[PDB]
Amino acid sequence: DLAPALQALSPLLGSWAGRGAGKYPTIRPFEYLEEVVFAHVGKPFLTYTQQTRAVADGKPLHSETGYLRVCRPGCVELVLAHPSGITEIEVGTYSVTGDVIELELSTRADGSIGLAPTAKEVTALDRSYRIDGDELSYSLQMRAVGQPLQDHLAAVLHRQR
Ligand code: HEM
Repeated sequence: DLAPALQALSPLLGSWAGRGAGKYPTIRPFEYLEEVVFAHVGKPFLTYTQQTRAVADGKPLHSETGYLRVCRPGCVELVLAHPSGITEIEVGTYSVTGDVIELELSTRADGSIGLAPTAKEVTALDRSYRIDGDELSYSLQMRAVGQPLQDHLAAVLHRQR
């Protein structure tokens, strides 16, 4: 059974696939393909995994894995591990407007970043997610490696059968 706390976020459940792009002042721009799965085990959190790969040659780029907790309806904690040696807790809120869910999260809202000894220096991450029917879109802003908070990613995914 779905935990009551997750009712508003039930449209996230399932498999999502699509494409996005990214940039940062210290790197060259890039694009990627993305696969996401949201699932649950009957508690007040979703499980979440992401895999991305290069559009050109399908080489694995970034992945992330963890949990989207509901901290009472309307509140979210996104808890993630990254294979780059970084952990992330983003905190925020969401709203339901018919078939549209808007989630706004940030490490800067009493969240966390952890850096392994060999990780790049990331100090903030902000995420804006929109689920509109069978479309999931997002942007991610990053403060890292001497640069102010600014876009690093954005993508559009579609619900898979
Ligand atoms: C869809 C997800 C993502 C993709 C496809 C992606 C892709 C890239 C690519 C291709 C680069 C440049 C090449 C490289 O350094 O490997 C890069 C750089 C970077 N990314 Fe990401 N990234 C993603 C998510 C993230 C996230 C979530 C973080 C932070 C936790 C992050 C932090 C960085 C940093 C710090 C740089 C290095 C900048 C530098 O050396 O100056 N990325 N990313």
